[PDB]
Amino acid sequence: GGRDLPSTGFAWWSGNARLINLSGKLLGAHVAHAGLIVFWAGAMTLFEVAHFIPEKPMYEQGLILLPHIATLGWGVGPAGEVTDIFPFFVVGVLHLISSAVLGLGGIYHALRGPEVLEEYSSFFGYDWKDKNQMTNIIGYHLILLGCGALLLVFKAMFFGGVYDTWAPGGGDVRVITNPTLNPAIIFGYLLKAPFGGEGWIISVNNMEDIIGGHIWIGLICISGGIWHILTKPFGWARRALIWSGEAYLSYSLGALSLMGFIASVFVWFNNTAYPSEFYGPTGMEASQSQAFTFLVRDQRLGANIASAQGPTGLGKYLMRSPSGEIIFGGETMRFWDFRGPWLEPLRGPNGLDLDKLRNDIQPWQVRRAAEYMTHAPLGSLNSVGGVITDVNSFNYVSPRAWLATSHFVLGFFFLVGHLWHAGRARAAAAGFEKGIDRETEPTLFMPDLD
Amino acid sequence: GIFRFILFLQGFHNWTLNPFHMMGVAGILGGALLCAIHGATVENTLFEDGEDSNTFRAFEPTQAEETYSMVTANRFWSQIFGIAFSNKRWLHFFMLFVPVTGLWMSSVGIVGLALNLRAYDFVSQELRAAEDPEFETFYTKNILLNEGMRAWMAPQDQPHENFIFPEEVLPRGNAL
Amino acid sequence: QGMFVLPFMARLGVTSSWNGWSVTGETGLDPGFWSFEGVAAAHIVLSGLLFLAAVW
Amino acid sequence: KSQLTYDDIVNTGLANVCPEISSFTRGTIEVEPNTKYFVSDFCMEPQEYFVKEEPVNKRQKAEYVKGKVLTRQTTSLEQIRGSIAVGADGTLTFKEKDGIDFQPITVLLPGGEEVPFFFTVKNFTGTTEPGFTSINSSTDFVGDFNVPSYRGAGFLDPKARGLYTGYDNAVALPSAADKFRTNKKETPLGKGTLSLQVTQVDGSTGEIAGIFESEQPSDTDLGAKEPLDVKVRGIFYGRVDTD
Amino acid sequence: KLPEAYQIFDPLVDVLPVIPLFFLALAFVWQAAVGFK
Amino acid sequence: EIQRRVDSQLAEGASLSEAWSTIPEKLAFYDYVGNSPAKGGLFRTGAMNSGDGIAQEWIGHPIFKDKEGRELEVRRMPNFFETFPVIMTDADGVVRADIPFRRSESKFSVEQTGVTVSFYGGALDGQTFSNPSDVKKFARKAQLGEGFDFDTETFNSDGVFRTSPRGWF
Amino acid sequence: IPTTYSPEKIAQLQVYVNPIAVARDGMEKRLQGLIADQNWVDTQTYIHGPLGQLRRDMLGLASSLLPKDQDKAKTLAKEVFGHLERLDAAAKDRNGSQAKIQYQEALADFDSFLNLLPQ
Amino acid sequence: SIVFQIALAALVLFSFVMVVGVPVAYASPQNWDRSKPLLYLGSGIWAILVIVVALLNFLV
Amino acid sequence: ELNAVDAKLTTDFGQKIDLNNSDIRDFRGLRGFYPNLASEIIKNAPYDTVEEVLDIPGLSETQKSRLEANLGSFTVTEPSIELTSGDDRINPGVY
Ligand code: CLA
Ligand code: CLA
Ligand code: CLA
Ligand code: CLA
Ligand code: CLA
Ligand code: CLA
Ligand SMILES: CC1=C(/C=C/C(C)=C/C=C/C(C)=C/C=C/C=C(C)/C=C/C=C(C)/C=C/C2=C(C)CCCC2(C)C)C(C)(C)CCC1
Ligand SMILES: [Ca+2]
Ligand SMILES: [Ca+2]
Repeated sequence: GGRDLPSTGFAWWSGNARLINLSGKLLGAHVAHAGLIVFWAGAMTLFEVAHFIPEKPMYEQGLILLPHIATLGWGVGPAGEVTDIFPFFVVGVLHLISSAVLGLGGIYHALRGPEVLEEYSSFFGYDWKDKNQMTNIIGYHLILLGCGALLLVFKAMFFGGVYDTWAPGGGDVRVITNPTLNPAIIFGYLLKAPFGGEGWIISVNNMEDIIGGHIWIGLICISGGIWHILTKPFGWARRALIWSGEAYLSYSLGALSLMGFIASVFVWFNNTAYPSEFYGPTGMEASQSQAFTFLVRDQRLGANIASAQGPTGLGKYLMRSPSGEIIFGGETMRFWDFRGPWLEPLRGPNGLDLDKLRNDIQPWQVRRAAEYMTHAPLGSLNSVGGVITDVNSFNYVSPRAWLATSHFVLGFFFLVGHLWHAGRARAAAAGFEKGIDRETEPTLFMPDLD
Repeated sequence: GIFRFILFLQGFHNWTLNPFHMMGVAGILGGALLCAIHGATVENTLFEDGEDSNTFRAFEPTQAEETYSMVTANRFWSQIFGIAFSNKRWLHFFMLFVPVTGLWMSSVGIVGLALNLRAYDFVSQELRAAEDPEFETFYTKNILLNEGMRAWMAPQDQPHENFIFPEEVLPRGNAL
Repeated sequence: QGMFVLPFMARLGVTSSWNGWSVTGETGLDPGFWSFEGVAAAHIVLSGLLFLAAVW
Repeated sequence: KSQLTYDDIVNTGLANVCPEISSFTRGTIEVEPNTKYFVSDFCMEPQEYFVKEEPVNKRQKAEYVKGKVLTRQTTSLEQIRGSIAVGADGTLTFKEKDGIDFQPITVLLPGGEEVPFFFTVKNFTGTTEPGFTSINSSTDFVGDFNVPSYRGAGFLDPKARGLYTGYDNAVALPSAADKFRTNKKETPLGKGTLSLQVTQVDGSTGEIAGIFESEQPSDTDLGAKEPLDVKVRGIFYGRVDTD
Repeated sequence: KLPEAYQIFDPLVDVLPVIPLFFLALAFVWQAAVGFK
Repeated sequence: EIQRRVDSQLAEGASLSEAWSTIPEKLAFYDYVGNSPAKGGLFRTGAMNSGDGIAQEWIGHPIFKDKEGRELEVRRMPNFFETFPVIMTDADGVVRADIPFRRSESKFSVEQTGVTVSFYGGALDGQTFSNPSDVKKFARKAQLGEGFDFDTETFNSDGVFRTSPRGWF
Repeated sequence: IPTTYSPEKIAQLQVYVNPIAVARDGMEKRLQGLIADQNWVDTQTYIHGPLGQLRRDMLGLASSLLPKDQDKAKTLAKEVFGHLERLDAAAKDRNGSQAKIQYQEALADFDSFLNLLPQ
Repeated sequence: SIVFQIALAALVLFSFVMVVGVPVAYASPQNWDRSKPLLYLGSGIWAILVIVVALLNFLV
Repeated sequence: ELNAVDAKLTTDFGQKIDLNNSDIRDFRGLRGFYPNLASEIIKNAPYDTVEEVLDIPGLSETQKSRLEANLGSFTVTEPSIELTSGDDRINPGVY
């Protein structure tokens, strides 16, 4: 294929578009880029390990990868205390070396390997219009994805377990012996409203549900992989979809935008797959923690926190949710759907329980609430912690803030890319992506509007 | 420094409430809108004048013919938005007119503020709130915000005045 | 109170509001949609539809 | 709320419902002549709200009007602790001690007036007639309770006027600042009357349920206007510790 | 931090993660060498 | 200028009341912030009498004393401020009294510091006020400069200042 | 590797021995009756509340113990936690019999764990 | 213990020489006769160095 | 017209620590008071005279001595519910 504008029709700034029909070069680009991803995983892990002070919390040190490893149950014990630093190092080293291998392969295919693969092999050669081959590649990758989900399941069940922040006796790494395979729970998660108090799938709150849903995901992905290997797209799919490389790219871009938004919300709200031990409190958690901290302090001072009415007439410390549940008062009324391992022991069937509040509060809960209140996910861009009017002496931005902001931004720009490529794929399939033909300008053959 | 000037004008002059500033905002946002929409409309109604996917080199500065279809653009915007430009000359004069008039109107408002001739208050709502302690609007809330800004900002912003506002005279809500 | 059209609604049986009051001096009555407000809104919508038919 | 969990209870409105005892219940709770018994989890669930409208004519019957609650299922007192003492003659004295013993409630009346009031049972001491050697279906605790100001003295009105905080004048009108009567905020301690008709006693477990009717003033908005008369009818439940 | 045996390459791991930014820049270097064909 | 005239009167041997009574009401009226052209609003229309009202008479010059005899000066409202906190300073520029916004940690209020005001010249000549409500009212007046009795009924004046013909021109 | 109790090492154990003894006392007193009263909400609240540091404290007993007793104490604490988890499971499903079984299991393993306690 | 340090420094040096040489060798079709065996040898030696580093990790 | 709190600031309440109306932060100046003795005092209000603060039931000998030592700082005024309702003596919304 050509490597300039005259021979390709694409400028340098759209040079990767020149690869659309060079399957070998495209494969090289993909493999090298995968090498970039794995390289970042390894290098960032080693950086985080090197810059890790293991007696300080992870979320106080700007770490986003080490929490992922800790959640999987590696190198941590009860309450998230880092037992062994070596497994983090091993994850990083393995990713770095494998990235070397992937980069070598991507360079080979991009620079010297065969330009196209179709006259080399039918198995690896593909045509974008070859619907059966495209569904074959879908099938292979679906099988792989289901296998990866089952790898998560195997780690949680047979290889030491995963970190369970809801464990009795304290959050700890525990082995999940009874995943919920019950499809009612698993698929009723997908039907929950994406609004406050329901939290469509962000509300999954126990590792049994997570592991069981991953068993279901693995089975679904593998069976769909086989289904796509053994069939071709049906008539309705053929009549509804654009069948081109750019169209498939646009479809994947839409999917990725959806996943990016979901991940940003997930890290912002969920404290089960993102234990606060490693990611710090959620904003909801920190607000509730402040309310709890001052309930505890004022109660020790002698305030009768059940009957103390605030300035507006609502309870200063306790109040009712619009459905009647007893909740913390103040602005944190909006966060009454929050559930956390440190707060549920004080919750009764009706909400917060006066008897537990008056005699069941443990010193570790007070310490945890103070920590979470002071590590609220508020911070400046230059990493000054606290409310924006605070002064420069607290260097902290929550990992939840970093992850949520970054992935909302990436989700948005991938929605933009999906719009761009979907529109372009449609126009190119219909053949007017290069502009209006003067001879057959469609609007010239149309009746005037009025 | 400019940010300080901006917040100063909000707190002391209630500059957002000023109709001349609102016409300025309308002009600037409309100018940005016109820029974006015109650029996109032209780029997406281009004539097929070359063979490259790169449409940028299918234009020649000395060419006599339009490079994009005004008719198609007009039909598109008539059906999408209800109305559309049909005169190119009026379109470009409008692109000049909108932001320039916005700037001129905002300048008139600033001239007013030079003499403290502000659009600070709505007297009817002030009187009602003074006699009715349950009347609350976003306007009155903004008035409260301005009071807070002035009291907390003046001692540092105007050091030559030697403003000494003891902690107890500072307005503030509960718990904050 | 200088009420001109209200008596004409009340004459034919529309005597209650959405605010719970009724011109018979009663309160808490439920008129349904055919309150004073409902009748007025129906007339406004009718006016719009008639305008459109006139244009056509 | 029966005997569920919070997962079963959340977002249902059951959290705002006082428990009920049973149907086949006509027991009585024996009491000693001069000992006092703790009340464990006292609940009051209002169901009807009436505001005494004020005629402009004069001298004419005011006729309580039925209101509707604009605030949601946030209207119930619960987890209240108290005590019942048996007088020398046989009097039964119910004394509220603490708990979630207040809820702000806003009711809408026909005409568009919204009436916030501080529904409460605070410091309620109520008594029966003498000669009660038992708590039964005839036990009527009629008494008084305190009604604090709806808005506390830390509240600020839309012009940042308040009692122990805020301005004391209309600052937006510099030449007429001290002219407005609402420049002075007030928090009078209003008074209420309550009756607690016990209708159902399960002496085995000590739970008592019944009906209540309460009379109390509404919000004055820190003395901005005269309080209306609000009447609340509802039901109640509590456990009486026999031992 | 890094296990003790590895802390002589601590100032190397400090700069490793930023390399893919250099790859993105290198794309432009390569296109500039070929005259942005 | 007013202070200079009063000081000359005193330097002869006039008492406070006589010296301040030598001040013409016209000069005192010039010394009043409601007559500054930088106090109006773009849509506060009409005559300045439509604002504070028609001025009737000068109330005389207030002199604020706290419980300890310190003479206090009320800080005047600048042209910039639509509203301004009430602050009283003594001779060496130390805040000695104010009107607190929050009272639970109040230290310098008119109530705690025992500030009293006596008037010289004008309508209130020779009278002294110790009720903190009156003292606070007169301190708020003193923020605006010389105090004046106003007829607010004739124009149904609204209470917010207007600009002068100087400002409108 | 002293492999012998001494006056000063006992004081360093004591800082964790106190909360664990309090937890065992509570497990004998309150949690048993909570299970007996068929009170699942309070069973779960107790095991997640006052017990919400039991793992940390008993791994403090184990990790800071004798070279013979370190691994044994660790394993015993782990078995206690497993019984605690199965207790939580039997409470969430209102399994009174299984919960009583697990409570006896946790008590027996806790007593075995405190058995290898000097003094 | 110094042997591990030496091996890891050698591995970093060989990673640098591979990172330089590999793209040049893959993008010089004229000198592919003598750079393909050099690529094979270099990949083998790089893998050997990685294996040695891994073993000396547990040996040190 | 002063509302009611400013009228209290006219009294001895605005000059020293009122045992019936002062917030618990107001006791921090007295060494050894906040928070325990201060909370005990606020719990056992009202007091008709300053002297009955020494008659707090269950008081302690060191607390007795501290109260006697700081008797001078104390006053007793009528307990105004403006300052008292809602547990504002414990938390008046000031941090
Ligand atoms: C997997 C995702 C994906 C893939 C494979 C492609 C692939 C392609 N895109 Mg595309 N795109 C995407 C996502 C993707 N896109 C998203 C998310 C957007 C929204 C922004 C777009 C918007 C877009 C446009 C407008 C165009 C393409 C085009 C193309 C084609 C050529 C592009 C090229 O040569 O690169 C060249 C690379 C550059 C010129 C460098 C760009 C650098 C960016 C702008 C900034 C990088 C910021 C990054 C975060 C790092 C910050 C650095 C900081 C430290 C300073 C190509 C097939 C072109 C096309 O349509 O072909 C027919 C084209 O016109 N895309
Ligand atoms: C992930 C990023 C990425 C990847 C994988 C690719 C990949 C590719 N691009 Mg491309 N491109 C990119 C970003 C990327 N691009 C950006 C951001 C721009 C805008 C500036 C472009 C603009 C562009 C244009 C205009 C063209 C391409 C083309 C190509 C293809 C041919 C490569 C070539 O011959 O050049 C040769 C370059 C060299 C020989 C220099 C050395 C390159 C090597 C790989 C450097 C590796 C260094 C590494 C550290 C060494 C480690 C080795 C090992 C030990 C691990 C190829 C598959 C061409 C094409 O489409 O072919 C038909 C083409 O004409 N691109
Ligand atoms: C998805 C990634 C991918 C894909 C689709 C391909 C595809 C292809 N490669 Mg390539 N390659 C890759 C990555 C990839 N490669 C990487 C990372 C490297 C660096 C090591 C290479 C280095 C390479 C060289 C040097 C050559 C190719 C060649 C080829 C072509 C012939 C394949 C063949 O029949 O040989 C046989 C395939 C097998 C015997 C199957 C072995 C499968 C692997 C090696 C075992 C591991 C399987 C693993 C468990 C599955 C999951 C992987 C795991 C990481 C998750 C073919 C189109 C050849 C070519 O182009 O012909 C002229 C060629 O000479 N590749
Ligand atoms: C990445 C994975 C992947 C990809 C790319 C595909 C791609 C495809 N599949 Mg599929 N499939 C998969 C995984 C995948 N599959 C798995 C894991 C299974 C096993 C369950 C299946 C089982 C399956 C079947 C039975 C069929 C396909 C078919 C198809 C083809 C057309 C279907 C279509 O238009 O999609 C889009 C879907 C629609 C247009 C229907 C509308 C669905 C609703 C109305 C949209 C609402 C979504 C909502 C907004 C999102 C909320 C999330 C949640 C709450 C629901 C297409 C090429 C069809 C085919 O042609 O087979 C050869 C077909 O019959 N697949
Ligand atoms: C279904 C349609 C409908 C309905 C249910 C109503 C209902 C109502 N209208 Mg309304 N209106 C309508 C359509 C409708 N309107 C239309 C299309 C117009 C525009 C012309 C109006 C304009 C209108 C006005 C201006 C007013 C109303 C008013 C009212 C309210 C009282 C009406 C009244 O007093 O009757 C009076 C009707 C008559 C007395 C009819 C007289 C017809 C004469 C006597 C017959 C003519 C001779 C005959 C044909 C020959 C002999 C035949 C015989 C032998 C059979 C009432 C709620 C009043 C109101 O309350 O305001 C909110 C009001 O003032 N309407
Ligand atoms: C520069 C000339 C000038 C000046 C300085 C004044 C000044 C004054 N006049 Mg006056 N007057 C004038 C000309 C002037 N007048 C003219 C030409 C007439 C004949 C109509 C009058 C008739 C008049 C009357 C009847 C009265 C006055 C009064 C007054 C006094 C009150 C001022 C006031 O509130 O106005 C208010 C000013 C505003 C509210 C500003 C209005 C700004 C408008 C809305 C701008 C329009 C925006 C525009 C549409 C934007 C264009 C859009 C863009 C696309 C181009 C004041 C001293 C009053 C008085 O007190 O008399 C004793 C009074 O009763 N005047
Ligand atoms: C002056 C005078 C007179 C006269 C009067 C008249 C004649 C008038 C009138 C009047 C009128 C005659 C009025 C009216 C009106 C109206 C209205 C007010 C309307 C409306 C409407 C609407 C709003 C609609 C809308 C719509 C549309 C448009 C379409 C679609 C549908 C809708 C609904 C949306 C007389 C003689 C008596 C005498 C005295 C004086
Ligand atoms: Ca380093
Ligand atoms: Ca205080």
